[PDB]
Amino acid sequence: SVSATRRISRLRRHTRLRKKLSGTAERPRLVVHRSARHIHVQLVNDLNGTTVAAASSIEADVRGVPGDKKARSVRVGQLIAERAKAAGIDTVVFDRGGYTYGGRIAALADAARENGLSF
Amino acid sequence: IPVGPRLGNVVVEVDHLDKGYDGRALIKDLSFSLPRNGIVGVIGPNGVGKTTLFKTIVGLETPDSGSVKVGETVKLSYVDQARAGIDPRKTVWEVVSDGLDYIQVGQTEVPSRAYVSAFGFKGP
Amino acid sequence: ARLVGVDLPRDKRMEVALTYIFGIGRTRSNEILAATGIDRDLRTRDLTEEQLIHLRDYIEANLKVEGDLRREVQADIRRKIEIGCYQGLRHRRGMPVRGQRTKTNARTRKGPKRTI
Amino acid sequence: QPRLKERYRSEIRDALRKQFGYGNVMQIPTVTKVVVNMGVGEAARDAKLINGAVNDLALITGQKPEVRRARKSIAQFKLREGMPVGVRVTLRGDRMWEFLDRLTSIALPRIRDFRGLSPKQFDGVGNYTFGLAEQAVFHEVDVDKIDRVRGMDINVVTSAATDDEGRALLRALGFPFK
Amino acid sequence: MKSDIHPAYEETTVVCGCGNTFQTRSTKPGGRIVVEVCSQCHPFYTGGRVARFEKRY
RNA sequence: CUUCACACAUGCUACAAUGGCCGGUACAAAGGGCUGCGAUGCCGCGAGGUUAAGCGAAUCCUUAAAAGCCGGUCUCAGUUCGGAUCGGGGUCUGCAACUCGACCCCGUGAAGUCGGAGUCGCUAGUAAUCGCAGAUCAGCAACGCUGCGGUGAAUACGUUCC
RNA sequence: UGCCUCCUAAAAUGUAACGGAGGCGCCCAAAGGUUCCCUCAACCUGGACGGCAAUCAGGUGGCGAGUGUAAAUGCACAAG
Ligand SMILES: Nc1ncnc2c1ncn2[C@@H]1O[C@H](COP(=O)(O)OP(=O)(O)O)[C@@H](O)[C@H]1O
Ligand SMILES: [Mg+2]
Ligand SMILES: [Mg+2]
Ligand SMILES: [Mg+2]
Ligand SMILES: [Mg+2]
Ligand SMILES: [Mg+2]
Ligand SMILES: [Mg+2]
Ligand SMILES: [Mg+2]
Ligand SMILES: [Mg+2]
Ligand SMILES: [Mg+2]
Ligand SMILES: [Mg+2]
Ligand SMILES: [Mg+2]
Ligand SMILES: [Mg+2]
Ligand SMILES: [Mg+2]
Ligand SMILES: [Zn+2]
Repeated sequence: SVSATRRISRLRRHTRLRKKLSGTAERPRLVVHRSARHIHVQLVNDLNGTTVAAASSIEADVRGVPGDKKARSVRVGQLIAERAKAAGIDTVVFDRGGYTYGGRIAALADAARENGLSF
Repeated sequence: IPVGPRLGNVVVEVDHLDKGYDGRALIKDLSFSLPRNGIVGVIGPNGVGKTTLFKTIVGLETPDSGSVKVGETVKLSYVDQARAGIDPRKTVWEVVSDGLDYIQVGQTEVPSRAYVSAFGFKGP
Repeated sequence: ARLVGVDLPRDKRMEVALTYIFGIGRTRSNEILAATGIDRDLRTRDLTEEQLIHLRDYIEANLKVEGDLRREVQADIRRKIEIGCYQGLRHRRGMPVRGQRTKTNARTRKGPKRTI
Repeated sequence: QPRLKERYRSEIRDALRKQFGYGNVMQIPTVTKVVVNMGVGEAARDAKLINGAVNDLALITGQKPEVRRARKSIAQFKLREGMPVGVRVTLRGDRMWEFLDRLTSIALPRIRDFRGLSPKQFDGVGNYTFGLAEQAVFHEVDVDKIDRVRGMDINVVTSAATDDEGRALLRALGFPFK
Repeated sequence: MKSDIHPAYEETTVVCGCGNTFQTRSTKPGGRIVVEVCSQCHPFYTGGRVARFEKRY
């Protein structure tokens, strides 16, 4: 199989970078989840497991943005940047999610550094 | 020197060879044939056309007029004046070999470090 | 030029070049070059693709060449051994079959000298 | 658009729903890769496979191969670890369909005294593997500009679950069996 | 790595002595690969001692 | 009496270009022949099969001598050298060819690239090479032996040495 | 005869004998630093030369492989 290979291989890449990157209450952790159609993102606070802010491409604001999938990654990257600042967050650590930094995720990350977050 | 296979009655035949690079002509109308079981010496001053005579025989040049003819039996071995095969930033072992243990020296397999230590390069 | 799976050697006269096929010698190669009109004194480098079709089918209708000839020679030897005839016992031991002399010769069915 | 690929999804793809009773079109088998390697064991001596075993599989299959190294040392085979002993090329996608056409149409009946391929060479899941003779059959290499002759062996890897499910697939593509 | 290390692989026309011909993509220069036997003009793609005593007598 | 882990001896054919093969064309001597020698004619790729002229033979048959000569091709190769071994299909003689015959046709194409210590023959129509015939004999293991002619050399200072 | 690991050593540490077994007087310019990526051995089935075992392909396999070097403690999250 290849669909069962890809889940096991990316949650092993996700555990490898998780040993050294955890994220706390004053510096939360921006966790991306990249599918073929959308991307989801949330700030997780790994001391009691509590998401403080979240944004996704499946809601109505990101769905009506013209262009490719990188431009919808920029739009969801601007949403969780302006939702982190409504909860008192201005510095986070960036969780790759097991993926490769580049493409849609680096377009999410660079669109969140322009709008306030300082990673 | 390792011995090779059986050598025929026709070793190298040269019939009316002409060779040059420019208006200066080096070899002009030469006819000879290399014998079987002998030592042949090539004599001449510098810059006169002796390494070009080998490089038409080994197949790295092209004659102007006339042909070079070898024969079906001859396996050719060619040491060179310029030492072009040996590269400086590679050790004396792994130029003879290529990281391999055993090499071919003509239908036999001697070990490579046993081969270079037969050429004086012994130990470290 | 491949003819039946034999890959004829270049610069060789067609009288003799066809004899490198396992199954054709000098007399049978004289009738390959008779029923197809190709002359005897022609080199094999000048062999036309229109010519080579004419003698890749006269052989397959009238001759017996590689593969299905060499599997007839080794099968007739195979017939003699398990039926237990005299030549079959004589093939299993490497001694000559056609009533030859085995006292001072037959160094072809046998090897070189063993020298006890 | 290669002709063997379009012939696959025109009548081969539909015929396997009749010979085997599948309930879904995703279950229909499909060849996924064709792996070719020389396996040059006479490279632990003489170190000459770059000129001879790489320049020919590049011409046969289309892309340059990978040199494979030995995993463990064997004293009886005159071999080390990390020594070049094998040369592999993997064919995917549209160059797979062009190689499987060019193998079965014009190549494979150039084997000297050819009589077929055996249909018992499945591994148990549906993956066929045969072997060839030398640097003959493929026209893209020539017999005059080469070193010593050397053969290969060719895997064909399908998505079929069992043996005869892959036998019916390769009979339709054009492998001669007996 | 799928750039200027792989050899030339361009479209190619193959003809046979029988008359069958088709078009694929190969490495032969000029697109002029010419066969003398193909998948339709080859055999296998299209097809005792007692009896010899009677033939003698 | 013909066996075969081996060993010696006498020969034959070779290892090629002073040669191989293909086509054309000259020149012998001595012998043998009625339970035979088969001219000619036809049949067979060939061994041979059949018909039958002539002849106890300076008559008829054996009888095409081969090297040689002229021309063509092969171009130094384990080969268009070499023809061993083996597979198939045949002819002949003979009650009968398995052990164990010769010959023919096709296919197969082994060793061998001039031979270690040693050793052999030959002084002229000789050696070296090429054929042909006879005796025994139904046939034949005829490359042996006894003969026959063709082409045809090189050296002999000398008696120191074996 | 100094150093390093185990057992003796009696479930912290330490503990003698001319008690029981073994290593060291180096090696590596990458076998260091960092960033990313991968899972091994063995067994079974299929495959030109190719054999028990070279390279290929597919199943099975949670540590039995591996660690420059002795042993113990570690290491599959890998320190492989
Ligand atoms: N590639 C080249 N192009 C032009 N001239 C050349 C080249 N190589 C050599 N030559 C000339 O050939 C002449 C003879 O060289 P040669 O005598 O063969 O060298 P060697 O002395 O090594 O034998 C030299 O004078 C040189 O100038
Ligand atoms: Mg010089
Ligand atoms: Mg006797
Ligand atoms: Mg001959
Ligand atoms: Mg006639
Ligand atoms: Mg002549
Ligand atoms: Mg030999
Ligand atoms: Mg010779
Ligand atoms: Mg006298
Ligand atoms: Mg007689
Ligand atoms: Mg304690
Ligand atoms: Mg205690
Ligand atoms: Mg490093
Ligand atoms: Mg590591
Ligand atoms: Zn055809």
